[PDB]
Amino acid sequence: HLAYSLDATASFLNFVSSKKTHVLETHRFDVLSGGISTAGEAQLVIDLNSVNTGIDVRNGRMRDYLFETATYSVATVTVPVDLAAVAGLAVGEDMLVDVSATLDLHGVPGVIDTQLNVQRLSATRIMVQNQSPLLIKAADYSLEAGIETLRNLASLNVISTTVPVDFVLFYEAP
Ligand SMILES: CC(C)=CCC/C(C)=C/CC/C(C)=C/CC/C(C)=C/CC/C(C)=C/CC/C(C)=C/CC/C(C)=C/CC/C(C)=C/COP(=O)(O)OP(=O)(O)O
Repeated sequence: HLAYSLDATASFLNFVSSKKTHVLETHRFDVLSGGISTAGEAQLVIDLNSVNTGIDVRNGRMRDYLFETATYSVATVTVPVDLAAVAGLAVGEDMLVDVSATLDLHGVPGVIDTQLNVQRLSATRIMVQNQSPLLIKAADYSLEAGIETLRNLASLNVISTTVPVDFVLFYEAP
């Protein structure tokens, strides 16, 4: 039973790599799914096969050697939500929510303690986004070896193991 469903088309989630001397590139996942149950569990499922770095060979290397998508096709975030506090938002009103979100990525579940911005857009639609810049450390999900494979394949000197993540999620009630 769902209180909300993710609007997958309108929603997005991006991450930024840095290589060499602070050479930044923003990548995205083209396919997201999710919803919020009537029991107050929000989920975001990130299709790791939908990684889009703008370069097909690189996408393949990220699927095969970083995320290892034959084993790990999706990353799943789960967050307890107060549905009454969401219901209580007036149209156009926001609130800050301090969450302990569980991220299941690359076989290593971890908790992300962060703050989300939740804004009501209409009687049925809400927008959820990271309130501040959100950094993921590859080592927290056993992803450093994959980064080293990508580095060595590219003949690069350095690839940063810290990755900023940004998202804007739209959820819609029945
Ligand atoms: C109402 C309410 C509150 C609802 C809640 C809604 C909800 C569920 C919200 C979500 C909450 C939260 C906190 C979600 C968490 C989101 C996160 C953090 C998801 C994880 C995203 C993710 C999988 C990110 C990737 C992580 C990592 C570490 C990736 C590593 C990337 C990396 C460094 C890649 C290297 C790429 C490079 C540079 C390759 C070199 O090749 P190339 O560039 O071709 O070389 P050359 O220079 O030769 O050209």
